Amino acid sequence: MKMKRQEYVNTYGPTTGDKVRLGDTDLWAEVEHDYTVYGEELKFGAGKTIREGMGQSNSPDENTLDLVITNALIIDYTGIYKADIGIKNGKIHGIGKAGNKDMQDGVTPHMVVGVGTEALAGEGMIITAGGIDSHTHFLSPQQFPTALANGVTTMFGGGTGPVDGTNATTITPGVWNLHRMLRAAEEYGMNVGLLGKGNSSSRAQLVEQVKAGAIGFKLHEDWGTTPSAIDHCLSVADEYDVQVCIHTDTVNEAGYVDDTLRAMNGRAIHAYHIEGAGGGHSPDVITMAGEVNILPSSTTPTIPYTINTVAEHLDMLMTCHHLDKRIRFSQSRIRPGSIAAEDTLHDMGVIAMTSSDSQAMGRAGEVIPRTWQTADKNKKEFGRLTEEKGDNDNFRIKRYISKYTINPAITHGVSEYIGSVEEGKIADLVVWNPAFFGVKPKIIIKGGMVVFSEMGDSNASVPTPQPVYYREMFGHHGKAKFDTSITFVSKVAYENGIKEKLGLERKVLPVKNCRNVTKKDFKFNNTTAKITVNPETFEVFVNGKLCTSKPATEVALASRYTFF
Amino acid sequence: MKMKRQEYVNTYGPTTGDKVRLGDTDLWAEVEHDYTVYGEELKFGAGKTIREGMGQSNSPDENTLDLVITNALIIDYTGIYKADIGIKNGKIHGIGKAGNKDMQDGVTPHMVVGVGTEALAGEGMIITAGGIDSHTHFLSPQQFPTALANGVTTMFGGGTGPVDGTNATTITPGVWNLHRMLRAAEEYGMNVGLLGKGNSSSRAQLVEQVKAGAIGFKLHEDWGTTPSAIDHCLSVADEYDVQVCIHTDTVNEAGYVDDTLRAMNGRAIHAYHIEGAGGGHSPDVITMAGEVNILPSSTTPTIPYTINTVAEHLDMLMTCHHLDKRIRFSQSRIRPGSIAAEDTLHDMGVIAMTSSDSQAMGRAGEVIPRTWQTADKNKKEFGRLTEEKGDNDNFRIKRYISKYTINPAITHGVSEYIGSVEEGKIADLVVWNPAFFGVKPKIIIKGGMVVFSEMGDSNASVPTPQPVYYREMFGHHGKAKFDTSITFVSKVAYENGIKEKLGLERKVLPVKNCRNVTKKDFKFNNTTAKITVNPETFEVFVNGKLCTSKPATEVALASRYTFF
Amino acid sequence: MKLTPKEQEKFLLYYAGEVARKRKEEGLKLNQPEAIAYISAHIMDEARRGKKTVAQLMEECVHFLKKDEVMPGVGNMVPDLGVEANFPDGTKLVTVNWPIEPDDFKAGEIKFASDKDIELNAGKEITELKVTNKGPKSLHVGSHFHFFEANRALEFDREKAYGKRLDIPSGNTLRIGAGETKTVHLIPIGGSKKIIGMNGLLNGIADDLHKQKALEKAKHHGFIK
Amino acid sequence: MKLTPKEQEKFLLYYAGEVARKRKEEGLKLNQPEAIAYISAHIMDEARRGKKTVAQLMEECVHFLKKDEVMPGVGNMVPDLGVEANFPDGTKLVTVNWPIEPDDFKAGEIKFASDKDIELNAGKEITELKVTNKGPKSLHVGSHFHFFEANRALEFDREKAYGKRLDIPSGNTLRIGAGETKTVHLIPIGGSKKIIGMNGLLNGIADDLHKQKALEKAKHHGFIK
Ligand SMILES: [Fe+3]
Ligand SMILES: [Fe+3]
Ligand SMILES: [Fe+3]
Ligand SMILES: [Fe+3]
Repeated sequence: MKMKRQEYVNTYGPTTGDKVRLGDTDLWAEVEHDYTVYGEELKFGAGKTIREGMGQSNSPDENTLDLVITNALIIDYTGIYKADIGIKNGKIHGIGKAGNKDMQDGVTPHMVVGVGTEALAGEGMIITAGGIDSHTHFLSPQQFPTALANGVTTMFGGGTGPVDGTNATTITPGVWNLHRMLRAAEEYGMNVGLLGKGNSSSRAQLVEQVKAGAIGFKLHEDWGTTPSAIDHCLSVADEYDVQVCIHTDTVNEAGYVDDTLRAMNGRAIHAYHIEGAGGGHSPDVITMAGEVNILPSSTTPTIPYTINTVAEHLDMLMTCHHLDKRIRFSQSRIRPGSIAAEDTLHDMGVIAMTSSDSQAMGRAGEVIPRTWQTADKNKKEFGRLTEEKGDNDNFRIKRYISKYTINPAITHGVSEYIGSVEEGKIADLVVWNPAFFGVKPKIIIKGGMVVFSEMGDSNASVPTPQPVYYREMFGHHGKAKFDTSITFVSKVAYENGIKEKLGLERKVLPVKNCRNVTKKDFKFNNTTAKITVNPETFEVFVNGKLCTSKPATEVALASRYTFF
Repeated sequence: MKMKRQEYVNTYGPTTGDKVRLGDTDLWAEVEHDYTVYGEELKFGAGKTIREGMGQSNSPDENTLDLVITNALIIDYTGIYKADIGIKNGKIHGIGKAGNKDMQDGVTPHMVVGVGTEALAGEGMIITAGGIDSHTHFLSPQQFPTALANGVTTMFGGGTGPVDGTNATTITPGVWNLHRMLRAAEEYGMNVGLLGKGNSSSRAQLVEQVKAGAIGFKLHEDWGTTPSAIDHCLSVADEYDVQVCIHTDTVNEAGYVDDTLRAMNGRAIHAYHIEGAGGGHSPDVITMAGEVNILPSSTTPTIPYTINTVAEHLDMLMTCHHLDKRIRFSQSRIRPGSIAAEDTLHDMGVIAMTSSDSQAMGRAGEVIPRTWQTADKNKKEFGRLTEEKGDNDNFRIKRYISKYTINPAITHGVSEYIGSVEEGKIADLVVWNPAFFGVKPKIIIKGGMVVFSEMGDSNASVPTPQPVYYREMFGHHGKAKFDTSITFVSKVAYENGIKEKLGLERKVLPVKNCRNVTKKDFKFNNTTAKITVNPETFEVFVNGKLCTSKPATEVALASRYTFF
Repeated sequence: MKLTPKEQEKFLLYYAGEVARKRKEEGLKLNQPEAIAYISAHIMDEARRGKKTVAQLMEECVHFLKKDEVMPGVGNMVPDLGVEANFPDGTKLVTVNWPIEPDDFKAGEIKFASDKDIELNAGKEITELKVTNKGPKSLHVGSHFHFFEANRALEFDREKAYGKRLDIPSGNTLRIGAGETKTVHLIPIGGSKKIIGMNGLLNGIADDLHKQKALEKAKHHGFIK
Repeated sequence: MKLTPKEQEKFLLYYAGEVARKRKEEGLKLNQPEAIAYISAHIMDEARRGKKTVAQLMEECVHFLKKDEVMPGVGNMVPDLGVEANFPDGTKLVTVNWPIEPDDFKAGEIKFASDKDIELNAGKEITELKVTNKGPKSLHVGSHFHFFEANRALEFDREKAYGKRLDIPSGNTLRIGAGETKTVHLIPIGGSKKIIGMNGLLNGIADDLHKQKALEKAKHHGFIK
């Protein structure tokens, strides 16, 4: 039978060739393929498809899904397509066409909808992987609800709490502090991984930390990021397959940027706030982004570049670092050049990740909105990418989504477990309404269970009445949180029973394959170039061509969605 | 650099668009795709690619392959393509481009060739999955080397040994006999699964057998295949998720074919020797093949149809069933019609599997040659399939390979473990030289180890000197055979610790998803039709059109390859 | 006071409404949360006054905020609003459809590939069948229900509906009112046609072999008269 | 509405601001939390109007509340204020230095024992040294960094800086601009002088015995030209 295009789209969501506007941005996602058979689409409800002996099987099957996300529009580095998503044992069991082969054509064999299957209507929704925030300062446990409310399911970084060390650096230093924090982690719904103090010119002190459970090390100038420290830290990381994150020597005390790069010696390293406002060698830290071994990320305050970015920083730097009021400027000439270039470098795929720097020169619940605001800003300034095929922004979308999903996962050695919408991976997914894409998520799924979601009046006759606000769900509570949350550790710690020894009830998984991840290993952000900074004008150059952008007067995914 | 096409093919094997003749048949396999990057192909040897810090990585990786099969031409239902195959932990770890990402472009991320990788040159070789023979009479342990020497790695059926019951039926009856055989199985390299006596009109006796380890039941007329037996057997099989195999009531004592079909009641059943010379309702058993619930197989003696097929049977039936010399004929008029139709039904995808009936009206080391002889015969008589796209027989090849690989695996509930060349499956593979494809294999890999291969003089300076004959390899010996071989059991037996209880050291895996496999579930052999037999002429009809074939005067993969 | 957790929620909603009111008075175009809170507070106010019915309020609140009183796209973002409030007769749910007047801007806008219709159940053979609901009550039949097993109140040639389902969009239902006669379009069931359950008239593959048994069970159970 | 936990916080801050406004209108002198909330709400209001820059607001809010508008000591208690608000270009941090005008009352005041200077690093022998930053970029050197191991861009008699650090307050740094020449005052490192790390030129006790080895490593690594 012939169904009107508008009626099909209302009932099942968009199909092949349809374009979806991402929020209030000028970014258009085109459905590349639809895995359904027209007339066999699954719909849940009274008199609908998913019913006993019809869409729901009566035939027992070893692949009976625990949950079915019907008619989802997947947005992932793997593609922008329409498919049913099947969850089983807290993992993505299958992606394709779910249902009952007894009564339906074209059913994906391992996507059986049966008696034990729960239904979630994804028709007209965008499904993406849970975001990974690789620059968390564990300052406040109140960051976690803020993060989840912005589609972030995993947080790497460090801290002890509201102390000067943490306030400045992502560092949980020493054995005792690492054990304490890993045990504190039990409370939360968020997946965690802790970094220890990499700022050491002695082996023993570094080794103790990896064995204590650290997923890596943070080298930060507050503890002195000297060439000796850089070499010693990377040497231990290489031995123990853990990642190193760096905040470089801003004041060029022990050397210039090239001296730091030399100390690294082509070894894998995660360069935080690569632009340099968040910290690092002045005025040339951005030059590191061109290097193959450097895995660079950006922090939220400098992305996107706005008319208030520079003004906000010339004071935000004074509250964080606690500077004298006698200090006025240098940052007023250095900063515009690198902040502007940074946005273009993101569009070029030179900067591979976006991070927060949460309550330590950056915002916790801003990674996702700010990534899409930058994507939108560039599209608006530079136009549609030349890389695009058709009337869509699919390539740009894939480049930007990778910044907060897959690329942080690759960097930290968790890409086999999380990071993307792929069969076999843990079911850490986010459901979005297209009108609110990138700004306000609907449902947060972690380990196949809903852990956090937008919810209305608790007394109310339906879940829709006002006030609708973000609340913790069943997957975030009781002993179910131990089933849905992961505490990542080093292989040494994992293999030596850290879980049992610390009495951790959460899922404990090791980080693996950190040492041999180069720029070539990333998804849609593999660009290497000769990045140079004029020491007089502070202008940034990519292979001799001025790299810049104009500041935004207004951004997407902001004013229309927020009260304050 | 520009390499001459002949030189490329000599060095690395065929690439995209090249056609390979399968043995001495008229079947042509076209390379659909090549997963390599020209200039980055892996070659093993002195001064070659796979060397320290070059093609072989010096960077540790969690995905370092245990074995690499370089430049293989995969022939599987999944496709006919060129790729490197990576084995790790006795499973197919990856398929694509293997090597070192440190020095090479386009390397599949989970296909790392490193210090711990062994090399196997597949350049110019055909790699297929190990065959599954679902009609084994466990008569003689000497069938196993014969089977392996013909590319068969898994054998389902039954027996006790050279006793009348086994001589006739694939049945290991009762608890004691099942336990004895499962313990005897420890000796071999072959994967096994045993069927018990399904011929019962009492529940208890059937249940005991599934709980004793049986992978299913064989209903055989020698123990009376009555409608009561058919119903009782299927009822228990449905309860316990096990397969039922059937040899129908030849003499139509309790009813005709339609009475048997009625007793089955649309339940999943494996119909052995569907043609009927091997046994079953005379003259209409072949009519069952049209039914959706019927999973039909053929036995080797009737495939392909030759000028000596009928003559051989009119006596081979008398030695097997031990008949009086007073009995001359009926089989002389009935048999030509069904034997001829059977070959065409295979080409049409109506008969989904090929089996042996080993030493009980069929040959152990003939499943594979006879399947390809039939494929060749039909191609020669009926020409290239209309289904084909391009100057190749890819569709026919895929239809025929599925008969002895994937389709028996689907039928018996082992498709998740074995049956095809797919990532995640157990590494049960066969290496073939194209000139000997389907007739004489080179190497037999089981669970990632070489278990059987063609080998020359044991004293000899190289492995090539004469006499070259089939011999057992390291994977078939010691405690390594327990690591490479599987004894399949029912879920009930598996879950109740049959392994520990019987002290089995072999890999014990349960058969699952047998009850809901219909014709629709098969690969390239899903054809359903209205099959009718004229009770006067014995001619076979498919939807009213005479289904037939001419007898072969000579077959491929025979006279050129064998001494006797 | 004995403030319940639901009362604590309503205070925040009401305060948000009061902030939104202030901003509108300042002449600012309201955003998505401001618009929702502004309308919610009005509903909460009228409910307390206990002079208007739920029916009255549902009607009164359509386009309560006009397109120029809100930011672009706000109306389309909020197609419906729901607010529970205490009335003299207890807590009742006030449901407003189109509380904010829409404009030309649409966030999350879907642009079709083509305006051409979608051919559902393509290539399946259609069977036209006359059905009459001889029963005293109206009934609906779903897209994937085995038509042959429908309520015995329905009068049709059941033999012709064996192994078939309605050629209607997946999830939709066809209504046959009490006494109503309709021409239905049936298509054969997908997959293996392994019909298990519903009225248990078949419980197996819908082949020719099972048909006589199925027709006899249908007659015996009163589906076939 | 989809209210985030951070939006729920801001409602409380804004309401506190509204209560403070009411109390100021009553003529009451605002206390510490009232004063902070009063200024915060103003910033939140101006940000929503989206007509002022962060730069404008930072300037506008200095002495937003005057000494007589607040209780004594309030200004001194709040030397700086920070409030994040959504602007048309997104959430930005408004940082105000001296938002409340101080009065001569000081809660938690520190009264010095003497006005006389504190002699830091007392009794240590001072070494005057001429240093030139021959590099293209300016650099700073900390109080406890081993001067001998400073950026190779710095040109000075390194032998004279062996086993020494800057005679500056602990935690302070000395700036040497690109091209700038300065006279630095060096004092010998405290404790055992066990210098481990930095540029690894020494990695041991800074004694006479280690000196030649250290000078050779410095020359080899390019610190000594
Ligand atoms: Fe930092
Ligand atoms: Fe930081
Ligand atoms: Fe038989
Ligand atoms: Fe047999």
